Amino acid sequence: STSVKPIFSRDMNEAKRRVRELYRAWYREVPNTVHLFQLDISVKQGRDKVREMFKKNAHITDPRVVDLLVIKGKMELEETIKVWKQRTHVMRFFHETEAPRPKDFLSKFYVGHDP
Amino acid sequence: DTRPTVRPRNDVAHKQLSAFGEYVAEILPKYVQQVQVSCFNELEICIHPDGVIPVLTFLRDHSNAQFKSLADLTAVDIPTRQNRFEIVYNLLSLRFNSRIRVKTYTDELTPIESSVPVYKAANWYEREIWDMFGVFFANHPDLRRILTDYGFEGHPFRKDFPLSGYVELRYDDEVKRVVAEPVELAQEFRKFDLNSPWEAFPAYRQPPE
Amino acid sequence: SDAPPLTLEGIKDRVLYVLKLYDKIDPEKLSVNSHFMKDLGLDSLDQVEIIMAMEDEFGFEIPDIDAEKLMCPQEIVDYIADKKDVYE
Amino acid sequence: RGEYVVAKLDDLINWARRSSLWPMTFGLACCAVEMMHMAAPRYDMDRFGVVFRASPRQSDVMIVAGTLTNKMAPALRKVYDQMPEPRYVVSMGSCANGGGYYHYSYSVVRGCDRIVPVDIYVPGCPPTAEALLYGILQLQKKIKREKRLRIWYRR
Amino acid sequence: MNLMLALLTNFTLATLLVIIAFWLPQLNVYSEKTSPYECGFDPMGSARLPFSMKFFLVAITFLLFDLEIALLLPLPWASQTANLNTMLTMALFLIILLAVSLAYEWTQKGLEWTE
Ligand SMILES: COC1=C(OC)C(=O)C(C/C=C(\C)CC/C=C(/C)CC/C=C(/C)CC/C=C(/C)CC/C=C(/C)CC/C=C(/C)CC/C=C(/C)CC/C=C(/C)CC/C=C(\C)CCC=C(C)C)=C(C)C1=O
Ligand SMILES: CCCCCCCCCCCC(=O)OC[C@H](COP(=O)(O)OCC[N+](C)(C)C)OC(=O)CCCCCCCCCCC
Ligand code: SF4
Repeated sequence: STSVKPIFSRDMNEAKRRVRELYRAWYREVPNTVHLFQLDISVKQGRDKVREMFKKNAHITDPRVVDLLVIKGKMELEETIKVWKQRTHVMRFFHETEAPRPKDFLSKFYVGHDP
Repeated sequence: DTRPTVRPRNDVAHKQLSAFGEYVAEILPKYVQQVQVSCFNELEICIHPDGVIPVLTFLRDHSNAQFKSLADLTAVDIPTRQNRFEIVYNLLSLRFNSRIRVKTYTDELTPIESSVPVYKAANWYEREIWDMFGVFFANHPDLRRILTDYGFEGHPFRKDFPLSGYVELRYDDEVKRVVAEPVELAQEFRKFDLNSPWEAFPAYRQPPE
Repeated sequence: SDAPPLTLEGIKDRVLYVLKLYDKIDPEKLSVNSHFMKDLGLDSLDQVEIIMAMEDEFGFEIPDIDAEKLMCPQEIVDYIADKKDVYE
Repeated sequence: RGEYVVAKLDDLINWARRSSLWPMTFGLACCAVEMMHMAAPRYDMDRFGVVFRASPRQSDVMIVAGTLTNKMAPALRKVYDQMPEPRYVVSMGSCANGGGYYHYSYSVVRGCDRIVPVDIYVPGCPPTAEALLYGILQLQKKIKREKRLRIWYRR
Repeated sequence: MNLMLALLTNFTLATLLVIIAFWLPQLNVYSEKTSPYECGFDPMGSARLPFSMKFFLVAITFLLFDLEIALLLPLPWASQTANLNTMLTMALFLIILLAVSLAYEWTQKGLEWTE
């Protein structure tokens, strides 16, 4: 009970090192991604998007969940560096065609029934 | 076995497989948890996840096993189990013209050792299991999605993944590219409740709760 | 040969120069001893970006075990000087 | 008269385009097998002037013969875009029409018409080689009724 | 005069056909239409990258043998001389040495493409 087999990191301190290593790889890659794919975004927008993705999981405290997130993040990086992804796949992080949905109670009330 | 519509039994093979099942459980007691033979003569060895490399190596190399072919490797998702995933190895022996099934278990976070060292065929079967179920295989030469689209989020073959998914693609003329948007169906898939409220097979009746 | 060598005054100037190009740091709030987290208000990932800028400026690789301790501009100067043998 | 001349020129270019249709060598799934049988000796699509060519830059028609998945959809749009105009698309089979047997799959595009414009829809699973050939001859009649020059003449 | 006029007509007809090709048709040019072709997915790198030549040694040898045709083509005129004994000797000597060159490269694995 509570004794589990690890993936890569035996504790959060070790896991956070892999998070920082992954962040440095993504940070150095955005200039190349915005160049090869000929994206109409800036290097600042891309690096802001990377930061947005990392802060989205800043509340994790289980090292194994962090290990999978780094594993999944490295697969994403490998797909982008080798240009397995297309321009359509790299722009799906920006949701350019999705109309902004309401956030406040009143706006959600007027348009439909969803919470 | 004179009944035209009923499948005849082969009790010679049933004894042979039962005998060999004990043989494996005697040689690998550290890993073997349960052995069984079905009414259609298929032997199953249920092992601890730690025994993936020892058990398969014995079954491939032992002179009385010689299971040189990995017929297939797949996972089954059973949400009600503490370990929801069930890794299934189907091996074939050309020397002895026999088949054996090796089964283990894991969950969302526990790795399972990669069997590429034992069977080169497991390279893509483990990529498919990871891609479609999210089961991580440790020490895999290169693990990544094999079937799903690039950037696809989630694991389709999990029982809690919806049939139509969460996103769908179209072409948008404003951005001049194919985009991904939340799924809306013109006709919703119609769920049919087909189960009959009367028990079909008394032989499999589980003890009352 | 003839190119001027590295001096602690030179390292300090370049380090403080990189930190001024960083957008999240107020130029008239940067002290050579100010803590990145406590004083400037930056977060973990901001510190990582700074270290990568230092690698670009000084052209050498700073591992994560070492970069995790450089929490102020002065500590960067010591680390760069220590690893570049600049005792001047 | 100028209307008479543009009418005859329109009949000439319309004739040339429907008599020299060059489908792109592009097949996705089982429906491409039935497209092979339309090139086989019994039906001999080549005798109508319909010749496959592999390069999208030398093709006049795209036949979307099979299932279109989300992974392949960007590729389809690219090869469609790289076709010099005029270019027509023929959708062959239930999968390419509206998803068919796999309408409710997480990985299938519910109709190729979400990705490209479609001129003729050929039903079936698969349409017989003779049913695809009906769609090709129905496409030719569609080209025969174009009024490109007449519409230009009175702009 | 005749040869030059024949060449001008052939390349004038070729040019006029190209001009008609670009000015007669209706054009609809946009970015995706003119992107390079790589079977549907974006090319992974530049087509101007180095392309290894595995038959480089045979290509150099072509330069040396292509100069034997210059030395061998005068043979029909050479056979008209009164010094047939000398002419036939040097004709066969020149061809034989051309053959010994082929034999040397063949035996030394020179005609085999590099792995
Ligand atoms: C079973 O598993 C699967 C596969 O596995 C096989 C698959 O593959 C696929 C994928 C499938 C596909 C991509 C489509 C497959 C469909 C087929 C039909 C392929 C099957 C086999 C064939 C043999 C079909 C056709 C191929 C050939 C090689 C037939 C040869 C005959 C021909 C007519 C081809 C071209 C030949 C000639 C001689 C030239 C004709 C070409 C022209 C362009 C016409 C003339 C050219 C001109 C330029 C015009 C002439 C005049 C000019 C230029 C002007 C001159 C005059 C002046 C006045 C100027 C799937 C899904 C699959 O499931
Ligand atoms: C090398 C130099 C090239 C010069 C340009 C050549 C291309 C353009 C010529 C158009 C002239 C014009 O005016 O034709 C047009 C006129 C009518 O004019 P409209 O209705 O007032 O047009 C005003 C503008 N609309 C139309 C948009 C409203 O239609 C005709 O009667 C004939 C038109 C068809 C062309 C006839 C030629 C047939 C050749 C057959 C070859 C096999
Ligand atoms: S429409 Fe039918 S034959 Fe065609 S690809 Fe789909 S399932 Fe196969």
